[PDB]
Amino acid sequence: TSLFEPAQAGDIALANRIVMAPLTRNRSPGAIPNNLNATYYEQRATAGLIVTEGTPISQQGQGYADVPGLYKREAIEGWKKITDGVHSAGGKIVAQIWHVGRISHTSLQPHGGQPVAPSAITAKSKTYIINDDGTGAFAETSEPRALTIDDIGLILEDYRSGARAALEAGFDGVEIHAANGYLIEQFLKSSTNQRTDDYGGSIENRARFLLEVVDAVAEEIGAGRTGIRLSPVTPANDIFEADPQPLYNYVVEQLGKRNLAFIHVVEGATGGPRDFKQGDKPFDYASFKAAYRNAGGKGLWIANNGYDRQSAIEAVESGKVDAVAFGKAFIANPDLVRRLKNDAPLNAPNQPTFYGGGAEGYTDYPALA
Ligand SMILES: Cc1cc2nc3c(=O)[nH]c(=O)nc-3n(C[C@H](O)[C@H](O)[C@H](O)COP(=O)(O)O)c2cc1C
Ligand SMILES: C=C(C(=O)O)c1ccccc1
Repeated sequence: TSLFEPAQAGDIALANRIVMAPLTRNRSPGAIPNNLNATYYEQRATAGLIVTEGTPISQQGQGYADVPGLYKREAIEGWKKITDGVHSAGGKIVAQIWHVGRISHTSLQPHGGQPVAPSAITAKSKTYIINDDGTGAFAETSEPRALTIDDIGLILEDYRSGARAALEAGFDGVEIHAANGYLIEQFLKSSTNQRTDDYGGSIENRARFLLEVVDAVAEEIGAGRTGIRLSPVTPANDIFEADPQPLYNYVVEQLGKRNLAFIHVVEGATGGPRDFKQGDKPFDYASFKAAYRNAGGKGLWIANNGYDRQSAIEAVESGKVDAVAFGKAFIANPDLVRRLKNDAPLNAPNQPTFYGGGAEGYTDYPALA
């Protein structure tokens, strides 16, 4: 199998195995995608699959300013322009449907409320907010409140409506954001979950919310249009788990039963070392993948974090992964697919323009002649 040949992720046909990883860029004021956002995604539509920037299912699920959501009619319309443009260029795109949990600020929440989380443990994290006068500012994340059972039910309904909104906006499917210390991970990992009900304690209880989200989304749009992103060891957003292997092997054993389109795995610390660990034992990614396959899992296995041309080619041809998602390289190389096919040089990403601002460092990276 070649990185450059087509693949199938559930119901979604991919023209190649080069995936655009989800990338928050904070360029959608009012939580509504705009015409500049459409240019940005259309420039990258030769990707076998685009995963959008995280897109919240609700205002409660927002944690950063100027992030596009799926909870306004105007936002659905803005996304429809994007998916139509990507499709006209021959591409495929899934929405990364998001709930940040405790990684938020009161100024972003409905009613000025506390962010919600499995347990009321404040993150040592920072976010991007807008003041009353319209000025932007960095802020420490706010003190969260612990979710009630009824609150959890309401969030599940928000995942249902968000998945439905994604289909209405023309997406080929969704990627459930269950990575990088956000709400689902807060339930999964030990440092954030001190609950004493059916959603805390045991591995089965800590995985319960994740699997309820998956089953809610899959029932709404079809398991063949549902994928999920996982990040077993990442330290993102102040989260810690000492024993990820039994936890995550259990999670994917259960996901292997659900006929999902794809599993997207961050290998290591997100944006940092691939060999990162938090606990005493290194994580075994082969054992993790085998737990999924041995349970019947047939989703496309998409790997991320620190790949380059040679390692991506080797990982697919060896059968370790089915596809490779690139993040920073897609920021800087709209025609990454052609550059990799031809072994052409890549543009370097400009970190200062990753977040916020306008076209500079967003739509003005050049393609090849
Ligand atoms: C600017 C930026 C924004 C990101 N936004 C998201 C996001 O919205 N969702 C997500 O799951 N990961 C997000 N990530 C992580 C990337 O998807 C990816 O895992 C990371 O960049 C490592 O891959 P790479 O080595 O190919 O860059 C972001 C990373 C960067 C650099
Ligand atoms: C959605 C993100 C993630 O998953 O880490 C994110 C958010 C803000 C900046 C970078 C990344």
